[PDB]
Amino acid sequence: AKLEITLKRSVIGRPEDQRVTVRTLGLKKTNQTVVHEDNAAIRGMINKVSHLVSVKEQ
Amino acid sequence: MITKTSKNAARLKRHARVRAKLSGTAERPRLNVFRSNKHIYAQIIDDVNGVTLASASTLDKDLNVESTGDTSAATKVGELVAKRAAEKGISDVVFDRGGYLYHGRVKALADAAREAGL
Amino acid sequence: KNGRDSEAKRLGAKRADGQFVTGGSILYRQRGTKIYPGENVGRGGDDTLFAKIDGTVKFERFGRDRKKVSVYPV
RNA sequence: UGGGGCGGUCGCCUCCUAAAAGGUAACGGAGGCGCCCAAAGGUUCCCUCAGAAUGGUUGGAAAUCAUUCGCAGAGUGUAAAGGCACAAGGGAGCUUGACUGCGAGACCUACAAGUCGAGCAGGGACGAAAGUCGGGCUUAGUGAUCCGGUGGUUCCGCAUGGAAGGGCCAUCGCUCAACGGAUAAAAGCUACCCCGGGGAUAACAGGCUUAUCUCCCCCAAGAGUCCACAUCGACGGGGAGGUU
RNA sequence: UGGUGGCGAUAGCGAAGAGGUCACACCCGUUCCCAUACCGAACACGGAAGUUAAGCUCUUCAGCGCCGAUGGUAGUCGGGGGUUUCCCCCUGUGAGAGUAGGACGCCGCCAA
Repeated sequence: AKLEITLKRSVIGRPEDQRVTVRTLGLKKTNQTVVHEDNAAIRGMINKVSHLVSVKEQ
Repeated sequence: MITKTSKNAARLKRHARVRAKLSGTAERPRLNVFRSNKHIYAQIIDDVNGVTLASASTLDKDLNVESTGDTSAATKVGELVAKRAAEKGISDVVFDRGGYLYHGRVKALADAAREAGL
Repeated sequence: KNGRDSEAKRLGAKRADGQFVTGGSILYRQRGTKIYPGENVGRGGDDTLFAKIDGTVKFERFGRDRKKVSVYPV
């Protein structure tokens, strides 16, 4: 069940852990988009950084 | 009221003290005796699981004696338990004072069990 | 006054957890005996903990409340 | 303690600050140690309280036997204790605080420099099977290098044989206490002094703070024959303003 | 019915009632043996006079004690909002405490 994750806010001014999580998710520029397969690990990652991310289930 | 204190309680505390360092848990088991007014017991304890591989008391028939304990019957049952713990006796065993000074029946059955490997 | 009049620290606590150790590996550093040697390890002169065997470290309860042997390689 | 002087202070242990791993500063709070002695410390056995707590010649009225009860007061302390209840708290044997070494590991991450408790193996020991001989939870200090002494030397010794001299292994001796220890060395006086740099002491000059300091309310005991509030004002409260 | 064990008292600690028959022991002692530190009190040693009268097995009892929820709550995690001394809002978490209760144990081995 692929789902799309979009970076909606810049990372400038954020603590290091949130930046590392966002970078590990694959996002590198604002307004980027990427697809991943839905499981508990991805949901936890989204939960950590959710104010900088918009999730949509295609 | 002077009251009265149990005899067995001191025996249990003494047994605990002697059992702290004692193991007789693996292979070579522990042999404990139970001196009593009737007679004295003798049995094997192998820990980790807990079974009596071999045992021989005095009130188990197969020849007896008037005293059935005390001093001379201590040896008279000592050699008997020794052969019992020989035909089925494997390796050696560690003697448990049990809570009674060696001097006496303990020392007696011991030397008999010394022949039975200790 | 009290000025400084203090001492140096002794970095004393735990040093291994849930992992595989070797022979002798130090496991804890205590001043009294909050931890007792439950399985095949020893205690040094100044209340240290041993291994005596290369195995896997456990931390269990002493069975008696308010006490934790909490040592069991392999 | 500097506008400026007017002082303690350095090395080591234990506790708070320290934010439930570990580490964490300030002239931030509290206490100490430069040792021991000696009872020691091995071992095998034996234990049981302790503050109170039944009765009590006479002290201890009660070393007094007997009631009753917590693993309890005690555990060289030097030092609080901080952790430790056999936390090894109370009595009985010939050893004592040996000689070779050493696997790891913890620190350090500075390899540093120094530390720390290590199983295990070999020679020979006490007490008893098992310990332990590698003293008694963590301060004494192992302050190095460097000097001198005291012993051993399978070592070298200027052509040869010696010797004088040195090496190597154990050892005993500095408040080197500003304790990682300039060289055995060391008061001042100089608005008579001189050179190089520094942003400040100058003196808010301006800057911050408003402790203060000024000024004003809120409350009202009372006073005032009388009567709170004609004139006041205890008592508290809460503010302004920029002079000091 | 002893010996020998295991788990946090839900084991405890009591209270009551039963038996003592075994047993376990009291208990007669003290020949011998250990004594005793000092002192048949233990300590051994000797049997068994009398035993259960204890003790040994029960049987109950939460009287104590023990164990212990749900449920909130304090606190806190990440995002916010304001008079930003402090407060609020959302997101998770979640104590102590009390309490409903449970609970008078079980589990062995070798005897018998």
